[PDB]
Amino acid sequence: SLQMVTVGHNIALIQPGFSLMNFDGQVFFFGQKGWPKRSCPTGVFHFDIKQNHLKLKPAIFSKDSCYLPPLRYPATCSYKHQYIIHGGKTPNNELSDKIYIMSVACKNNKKVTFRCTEKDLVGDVPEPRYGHSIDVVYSRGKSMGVLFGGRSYMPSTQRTTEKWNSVADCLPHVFLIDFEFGCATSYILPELQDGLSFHVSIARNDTVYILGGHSLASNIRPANLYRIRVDLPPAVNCTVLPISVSSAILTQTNNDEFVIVGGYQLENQKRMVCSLVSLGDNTIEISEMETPDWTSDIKHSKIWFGSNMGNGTIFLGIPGAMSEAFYFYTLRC
Amino acid sequence: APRQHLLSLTRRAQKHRLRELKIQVKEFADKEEGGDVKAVCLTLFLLALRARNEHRQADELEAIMQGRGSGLQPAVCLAIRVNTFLSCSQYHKMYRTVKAITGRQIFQPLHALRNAEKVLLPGYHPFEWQPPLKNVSSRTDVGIIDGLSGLASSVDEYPVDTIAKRFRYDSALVSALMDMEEDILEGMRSQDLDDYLNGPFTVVVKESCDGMGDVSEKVPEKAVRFSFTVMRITIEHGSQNVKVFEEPKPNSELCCKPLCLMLADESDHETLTAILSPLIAEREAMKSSELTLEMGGIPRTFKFIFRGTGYDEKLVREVEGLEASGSVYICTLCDTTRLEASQNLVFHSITRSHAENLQRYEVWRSNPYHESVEELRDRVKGVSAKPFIETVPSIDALHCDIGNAAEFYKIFQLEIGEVYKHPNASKEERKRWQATLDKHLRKRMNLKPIMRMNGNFARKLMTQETVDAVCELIPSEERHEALRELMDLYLKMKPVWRSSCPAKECPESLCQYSFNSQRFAELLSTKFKYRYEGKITNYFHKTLAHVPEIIERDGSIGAWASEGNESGNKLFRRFRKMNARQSKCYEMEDVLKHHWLYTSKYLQKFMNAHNA
Ligand SMILES: [Zn+2]
Repeated sequence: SLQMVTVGHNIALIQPGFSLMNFDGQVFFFGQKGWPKRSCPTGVFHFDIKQNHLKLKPAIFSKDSCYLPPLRYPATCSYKHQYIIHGGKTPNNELSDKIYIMSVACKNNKKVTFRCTEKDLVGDVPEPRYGHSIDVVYSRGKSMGVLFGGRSYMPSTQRTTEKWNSVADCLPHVFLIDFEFGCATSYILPELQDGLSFHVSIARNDTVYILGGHSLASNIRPANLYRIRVDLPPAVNCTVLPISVSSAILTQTNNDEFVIVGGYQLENQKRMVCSLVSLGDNTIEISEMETPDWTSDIKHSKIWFGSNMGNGTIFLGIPGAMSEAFYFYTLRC
Repeated sequence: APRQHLLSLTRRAQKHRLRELKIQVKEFADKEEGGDVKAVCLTLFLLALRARNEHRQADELEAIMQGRGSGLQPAVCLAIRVNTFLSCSQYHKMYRTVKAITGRQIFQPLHALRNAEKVLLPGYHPFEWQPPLKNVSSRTDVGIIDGLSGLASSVDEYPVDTIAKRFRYDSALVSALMDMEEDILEGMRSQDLDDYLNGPFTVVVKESCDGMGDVSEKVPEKAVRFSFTVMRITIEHGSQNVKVFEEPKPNSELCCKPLCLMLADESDHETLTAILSPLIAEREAMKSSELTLEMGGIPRTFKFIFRGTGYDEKLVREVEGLEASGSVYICTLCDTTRLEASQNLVFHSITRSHAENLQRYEVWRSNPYHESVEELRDRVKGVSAKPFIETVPSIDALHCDIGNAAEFYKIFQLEIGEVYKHPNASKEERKRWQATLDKHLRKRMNLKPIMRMNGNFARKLMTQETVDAVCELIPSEERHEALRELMDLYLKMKPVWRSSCPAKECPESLCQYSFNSQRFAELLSTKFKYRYEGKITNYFHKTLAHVPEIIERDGSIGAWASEGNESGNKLFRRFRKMNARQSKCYEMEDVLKHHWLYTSKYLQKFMNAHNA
């Protein structure tokens, strides 16, 4: 069940590539269009969704946090409590190789304040990218980070100004991140040699799953599923399994029930239907559920972007007679 | 003798009927002006021709002797075709008709013109960079390229709804440089120089970038243009930098060579940086290299200096990392605040630079000193975003005059009322005052009211007559004298920053500028306390605090302005009309080509041949 939601004061800041993050009930917004204005220097917002209306209130930062730029297609995730962000596309079209860590540091009445801490890395440090995926893993005690690539600009030797913005999927290396120590190490998979982006990542325990996304060197949206495993003294292995989607967003309606809502199916076909992932311990398979009641506007549209709150509901955007640039929906399960 | 008329014989027969007279004339020639028979027959025949009022014929003869030249070089035809804005259609109609009626091909076919176009557009001439530019193709045959510079257009990629076309900045510079070859060589000769000298030449170039506005016909389409201007060319000759070229009219739309045209909003930051940042890359790369370019069959070397000055204020703030509202740091040249500048009016050093803004942005992002948002905001002095275009800390004379006037306008509104009497913010009554003011400007002047003030309105508004006429709606008699002095001081000041060279053109206004500034400031503090206390407009600040320093630094402020006709729109429109309505892409391509030709000094020589 989904419904049309209206935004008010500063709608303009919403854009494809924005990210949402979840803290103990409250929803927060990141990655506005443009650099942060005087009216909210942080670029991070209270996401007030009340009775089919969205108010975007400001948020403050700690006295020792970094003021990170609006990153545009960052790889984001959680930690058992904090958020991880890396990297993305600044509003100057530069690509961030930096990891920012989002903690919460104070809570009051209506509003709260965040900590934002950059952790720099030695490696084997991953190449500045966007649309990629980052997640967390729990081995034989205790935790580590897994990064599978997206796309990025040309090498700083082959890049030409005539094709300045030409992007390309970076190496399908798997990147292991030790946060608390602050270091990274890359791994080549014999089972993996095709780069992907705008895909979908889902992980638990010491295993990570990756679903169909979009390649570039072939222009192919696979349907293949991929496994990743981890040990402890560190090492990694992979396997393949039996959908084709691009820029899909995954919600959690129930515990170990992830509702993957749409994205794109072909280069001009938005999937418009849904799916349900059969999750379990070392046993997972892609199944299909019903198809929601998309309105006329959403039906005859070409562009899809949005992200999840966390409680099964999801936030959706649609272009757009000189009246409004966007129309927004909220999708609950 | 009958019956054979002289003009129908053979030249043998002619020479024989004539020889009687030929011996007479040849004799005469040898006596007076020997022994040029040719000159004698010339003078005779000419007299005989003007005698019978056959002037067109005599003129054509006089012209033929002097080497011209009935047809036209393709270059001249192309010149005509552009400066009169003929469609290919129109021109062709004219070509074929003149050909048909006269039997002579006086105009040239279109493929001829097409060639002249190839010679005059980026990508024709060979050149090379030493050291070759980082991340720029050394391939020399590149003309027009796609503004998107290869930007990802996948469906799930960030939405790109905009079209844009540009030149390679180096290629465009080569083209612009070759276009004015004759101007450079003549400059050299006029400075008493072997015009073979290789150099190196230093070419000072003015950059500028503007919002075109709406470019459609009845959805609106906004457009944005990045362009440059060759402002100066000097040469290293021993110890001194000898000036071999200086643009006579730097603010003319005729030397504002267009570099990139796009269909975006100048407020749309992400796409704007997406399009412009490749250009900027090429620009930077050029900052640290030298260009080798053959001219008179002999290679010359060029170094460039890019002064990015032709920018609107809002856009300077955009590209230099500042928050663009009146809060709270108001000057793009110094770290002052709205209040500080309201109290100390005229004493401010210039202290901002692109380098500093870069440093500052890094400090704000990293927050090295662990500060609160206000402490940080203070340390960094407003620079919370990352600059991406290096600009000169100057004043655009155009947007200065516009903005100042736009302030005098609200002054006029607040003075036909009594704000220094009534502190009551009634917005409706405000709209009434604007009503009676707009009304009265129409009646006493020839002023059609318009929103978004341009420079023409600004020209017509800042005169003493407009003071007299705006005085007619004011009850008080004291304020008339205050406004008259305000206006008079402003006009005592304006010529100093508006002039392209006040050390020559108005050396009296320059020296007295400090004092006039002083009196202006005093007059603002007291007689206009009701608005300019705690508050002050950016441009008033800049005017009072920074003009003399800028002039000392750069010689002028006027010469570094945006084109004073803002006809970017107008032109875009005409150029659009000059072709078949094609796919919007090719439409753009053509407007860029024709705009480029429009600003070629080479063709302009031809079109201005009639009074040289
Ligand atoms: Zn200042």
